[PDB]
Amino acid sequence: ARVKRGVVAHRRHKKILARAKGYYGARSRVYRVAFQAVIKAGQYAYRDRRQKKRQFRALWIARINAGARQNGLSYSRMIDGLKKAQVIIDRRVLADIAMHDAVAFAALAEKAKGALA
Amino acid sequence: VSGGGKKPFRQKGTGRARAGSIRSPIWVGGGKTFAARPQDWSQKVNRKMYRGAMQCILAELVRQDRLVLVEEFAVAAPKTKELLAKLNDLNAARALIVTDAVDENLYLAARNLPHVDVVDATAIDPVSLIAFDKVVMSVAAAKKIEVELG
RNA sequence: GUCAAGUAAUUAAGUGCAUGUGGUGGAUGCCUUGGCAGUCAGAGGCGAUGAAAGACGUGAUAGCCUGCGAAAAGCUCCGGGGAGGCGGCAAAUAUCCUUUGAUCCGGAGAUGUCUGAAUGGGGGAACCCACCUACUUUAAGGUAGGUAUUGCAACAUGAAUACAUAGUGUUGCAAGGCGAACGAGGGGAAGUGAAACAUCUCAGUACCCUUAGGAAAAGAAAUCAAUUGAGAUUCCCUCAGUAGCGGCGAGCGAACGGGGAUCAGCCCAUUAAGUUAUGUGUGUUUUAGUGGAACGCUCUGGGAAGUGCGAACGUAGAGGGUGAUAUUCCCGUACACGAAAGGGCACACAUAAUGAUGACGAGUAGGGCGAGGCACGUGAAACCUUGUCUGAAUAUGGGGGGACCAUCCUCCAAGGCUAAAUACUCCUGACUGACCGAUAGUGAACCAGUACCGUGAGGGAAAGGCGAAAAGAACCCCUGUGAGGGGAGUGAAAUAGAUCCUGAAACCGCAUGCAUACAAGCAGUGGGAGCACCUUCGUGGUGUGACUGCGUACCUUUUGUAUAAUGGGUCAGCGACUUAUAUUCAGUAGCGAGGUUAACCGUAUAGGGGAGCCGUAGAGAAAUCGAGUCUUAAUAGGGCG
RNA sequence: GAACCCACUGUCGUUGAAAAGCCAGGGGAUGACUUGUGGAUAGGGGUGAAAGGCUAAUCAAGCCUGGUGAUAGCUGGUUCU
RNA sequence: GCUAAAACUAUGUGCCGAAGCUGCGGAUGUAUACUUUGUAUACGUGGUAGGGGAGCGUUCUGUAAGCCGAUGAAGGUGUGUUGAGAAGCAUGCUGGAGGUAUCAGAAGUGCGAAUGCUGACGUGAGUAACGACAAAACGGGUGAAAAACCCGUUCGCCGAAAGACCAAGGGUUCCAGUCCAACGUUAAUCGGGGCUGGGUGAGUCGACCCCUAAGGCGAGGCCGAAAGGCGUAGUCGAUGGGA
RNA sequence: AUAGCACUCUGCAAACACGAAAGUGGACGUAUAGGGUGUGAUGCCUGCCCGGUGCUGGAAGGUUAAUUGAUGGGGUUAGCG
RNA sequence: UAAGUUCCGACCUGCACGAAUGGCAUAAUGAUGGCGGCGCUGUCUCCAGCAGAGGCUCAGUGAAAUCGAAAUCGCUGUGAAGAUGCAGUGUACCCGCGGCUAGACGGAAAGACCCCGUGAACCUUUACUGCAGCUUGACACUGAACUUUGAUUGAGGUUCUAACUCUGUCCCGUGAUCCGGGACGAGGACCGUGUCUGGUGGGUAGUUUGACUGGGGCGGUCUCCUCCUAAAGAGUAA
RNA sequence: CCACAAGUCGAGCAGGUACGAAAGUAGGUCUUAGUGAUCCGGUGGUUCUGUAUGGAAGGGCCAUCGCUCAACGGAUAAAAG
RNA sequence: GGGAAGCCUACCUCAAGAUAAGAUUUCCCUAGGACUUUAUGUCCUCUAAAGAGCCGUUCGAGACUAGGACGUUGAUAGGUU
Ligand SMILES: NCCC[C@H](N)CC(=O)NCCC[C@H](N)CC(=O)NCCC[C@H](N)CC(=O)N[C@@H]1[C@H](O)[C@@H](OC(N)=O)[C@@H](CO)O[C@H]1NC1=N[C@@H]2C(=O)NC[C@@H](O)[C@H]2N1
Repeated sequence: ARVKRGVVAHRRHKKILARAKGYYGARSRVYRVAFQAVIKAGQYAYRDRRQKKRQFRALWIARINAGARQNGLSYSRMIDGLKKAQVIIDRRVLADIAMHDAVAFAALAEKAKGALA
Repeated sequence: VSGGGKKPFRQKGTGRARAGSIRSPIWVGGGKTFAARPQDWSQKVNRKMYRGAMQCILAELVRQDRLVLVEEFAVAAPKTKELLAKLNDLNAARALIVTDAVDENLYLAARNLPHVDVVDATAIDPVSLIAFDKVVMSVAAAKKIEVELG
């Protein structure tokens, strides 16, 4: 029962090379190089699925800081005021409002100042 | 493998990977790493286990109605068509026939029929009891099988 | 309108990615006039009447292969067969042959150059040189035969030396050489293991030498056993990894008894069984061959054996081929017949020979010394063989029963022959494979032990596939009457067009879209604008990716590697925990205080075969006891149960 | 001091024209001389005006084929989820 | 970059900050109850050497005279889709004859590394080099094409060899016609290249022959487990003697 | 390496070397010859040591091999008990 | 010599000259070692010009070792401890050609030095254990006569021929320096060979020749008892 | 106490004994070092075994002897550079 | 306030790829249709300037390049005088 490896080996190599599409030079042509590139891409993606949440929260915080400073507060004081006022709107929605609706963000800042008073 | 007696090149200094024979199993055209030899594939079967399996097979055939008992089964001439007509009227066109003794005319008539075989009562085997669609057994053969107790 | 400040668009020498279309290369799939391993039945040799292996020649055209030998792809006779043929690569042409019987197949004859045991002498194999006799020619020849050595026999001849002998010659007979494995005999290692090494192991193995047969060797008790029993030799299962041997290490390793296979005894001087030749008779088998059943329509298609419908044969539904998958198209298959002539085997008779220079076993048994073989390494070492020195009794006698003695039991050495069961495969025929399918399987599917390498012994490759059929591309055009291509034509298909099925990857082009010439690093990843095409018009698809956070390959080896520590230029194909036996444990199945057969027989996975093995009792070194036993004066105590 | 036989110095060459050379100089050159042809000595052996030199570009034990798939407490490698 | 700090000491309010904790969705292991389950609760799920458990694919055997297939199999190449994964399924193009469910059974069953083996092809790079520094120039001819071939006129080099012979060794390379793919370190009309046809004439040259050296073999013979060693009579053996 | 020097062995079937043996070289030679060892033209020369190892010649006391086999001690049993 | 670790001559506390493993000299000789001088010069101060052959450009042919993949800068620091690739920072538009060798711990050869493996080979010897060779005695081949002497036996001496030796002469096979047979001559129970046995035996052969260890070697150590190190149970290393 | 092989302490029972009037004490010495496995053999005993049987040889069991095996868990009977 | 061969200038050469790409003088180009993607928009037709280069003769410039001079309205090179 002699077994020839050609068909299955070719399928596996072709699948790896297909996942390596778009890479530079030997990384999209040569199996030994392409296989390392795919694994490292997977490792990077696993790490960056965690990094993405941090980066987007940092962006929301920066935009909220800009809005609060336009309304006469700092970010930390505005967050403290909202907590004391019991408002539980999260930073993603707060930054969306800060970017797209200035009047509503002004109202939120006024509520935060009123609670801080 | 033919040849391969001498060391292909010296151990050190050439820059090659070290080699001891051109018939190494690593090399193309070399020996097979674990060369096969003729093997015996027979297994031991306990006498009681074989008899029990045969009894189970016969009982299951009776339960599934694939065993057909007939008082007598014989043909008057070594003609295929006569046996074919007999099997057709028995509604056993694909069958293993079991007889107390195999008549020469029956053997000759059954030789060329596909899906039909004829055997003696002392020559049944578990594979043939299962492979054929039906088993047509004469009463004398059934009693001999009973005496043999499966 | 001018100036100023600010800020878009616009380039690609080249490059990246994606897609399309190619080139190179020959993977993959499918295939096979080639290999691998067996079963059954035969056969087991060829050679001085010149072998194995070769050289040279032989054809209308003749290079190689095959055949053959100056009578040269062949001659004669007999038999078979009945429409074609002049061997293959390898077409084509010419001469031809053939129903007055060709080619072809089988049997028997004829011819059969040179070398090679080579044998008239010599020699660097395929060459050089001869002698004698008979016949024939007239010129410097031709035809036929003889001329090696050794051994044996007969005859003749014949020294020192008188008889003789040695020696010499002639005639007749025989031998030599080659080739697979198995047999018998003469010599005989080391690597390795002992975790070193010398005893020991490896192992009487590898190798060298001599020499048979279809088998060989052995064989009919101076043998075992130990209720006085068995009854020649050989092979298998068990006894049993037991008893023993062993720097008591590593290891080596029986026998008795039991179960099977096969069975057989006969002789020593008027001389047996048996064996071998020859001749005759009978039987069987083998080497050519003959006949041999039964299918149509329809659809798809280049082509039907495939679809649909309905028939026929089957003692034939094995297999192969035919334009795709056929019981009924072809060759065959079951079955029924068949031999001028020759060969093999069996049986019977007849004649030779042989058995058979041998008539009961003396330089023998036994002993001292040194070695070898026995599972047994000097050991308490019996028994067998003998290099050396010795040396009986001879049936009122002698050998053995593992130091030795006595008693008992058993056998008769110093003379022979003998089938079967057993071992093997260079070969012949038939059949088979959970064996390979061109990097596999033989080194070799193909002009392979070739090409090539070496002074030589020796080593040793690569290389399969057009198409069903050559129908292998007439003719036109470019070009050098080249190569190559574009048309035309053939074909189902020509991107099947000649190193031609399929046509992967590395690697190399061309075309289109986007990005890219102020910006520093494992080349990605998470975000993300713009552009091009598509569109179900979007919260959509495809390609690209300005700008931006993070981010020093993989394997191995290490306390620890981005490491400037190892390995990899890349792709494709191959490449490493197997097989047999024994043993222990787990799972599962049968049977259960029982379970199970081995060899072997067996128209054979069945059914027989109970010898043997494991379990059912332990204690003790052992004799012995035994649910106990050992220790001890102890019934105490204690150890194993 | 030419031929012939050697090989003391230097540059070049070192993937060479060459697996030991070219060029410029150098030594012997009637002798213990150089050389052709054909022979003898064979591996623990041969041969050596002696360097462990030479014995077919191989020498503190030639080459080939066998024991043989020697052994390696060492290094490397060991394939899908 | 920072000086009544963005430094140091003390005190206080907030906030940022991890794969820790919480929220939402999903998978899996163990236990406890449901007195079948595949439903709830609780507690777990980083891992080298290792140990245990469960699977995917590949070749072959039976199931299979079955099922799929020229209305197009395997293989190749794209696209879409499914699962936790090894992987599966469908389909466009190419291809042109095989493939094979399910459940069992056997293994030449999975490659990136071993300075692994075989073939193909890259980088270096159109880079080094084109083999004695005796040396070339022009006119005409042929030819598709002339620095290299032919003819002619000049120039230069060797001349104790770079000329003329023999032996050894090689084996057709010799001569003529014809061709230029490969070979020739460039081109080539040329060639020691391909193809076709010719060519070697002996009493006196050489070999053969007669003769012997070193040495080889060796009837008998002597010696040795065998193979074999040596050697007498002889017989070969030129590098020497013989018209 | 060498001419020269010295020591030593060898009476011929020489010592010595090759070989398993037969046989062969030494040598168709014969101590003015042949082998081994050291020194190294020539000039002048070459001192002391025999305790050690070796070699040569003595000696017949001690020790010691095979071989030979005197004695002593056991095993077995006719018999006596 | 301006300046002399070399050279020449001399001195003698010669680490550690010395007489055939020769001592001290010695004419001639040596591609032999050391030192000095004349002449001469690109050896040099210090290089310049020129000739030929490459280099460079064009046309034709067309290699090599290497190579995980590359979008392949400097500095300071960090870090498997000497960074193109990490951190901070500086500089820098894209691509050739002629040169160059500071780095890529550049290429080349699984370091030859060092250590390790219960590895190898060859050589040496008063390492161990065998064997060849040489040698001793006993028995055998091996016999006959006289004699003398030692503590029944042993030993010795002198003759002889008939076993045996002759690489001595003659004859024959025989055309023959082998061999065989015959006849002599000289030897002779010696020599020599077989079995056993003591001695000798690097001629030859197989092997052995420890470990710990701030590398290895040298030195020290290797088993047992007591105290401390030993951190108030036991145990605990150099 | 301890990987194993080993090592250490021990009340109490039986027999025989010594010293004490007796209750009693004594299985070496105030304790902890003064040591060597296995194999192979020697010696004294023994109601074991005994290759046909009776014996015997040999073996077993109990007691005891022979290692500076000191590289002291000791690779060989036997080894330097 | 003074105060050094030291620092910045000053002297020589290079220098706007100084992407912050600077400044000054002078010179050149001013035409019509169609359409939809109404825009430095896409196809037509007509125009080809100032200059730069190819090529040639060359150099006190040069590996190739680059740089300088000249090309008949001419002394750029060779020749001639
Ligand atoms: N629009 C464009 C048009 C352009 C215009 N036209 C001009 C143009 O430009 N034209 C180009 C021309 C193309 C090309 N140049 C022509 C060419 O090449 N001819 C080659 C001619 C010679 C050829 N070498 C011969 C050859 O090889 N024989 C083979 C050979 O012996 C052998 O094969 C192997 N294995 O070795 C054998 C295998 O058994 O088979 C043989 N052969 C067989 N055949 C047979 C068959 O089929 N059955 C039966 C049996 O007879 C078979 N054997």
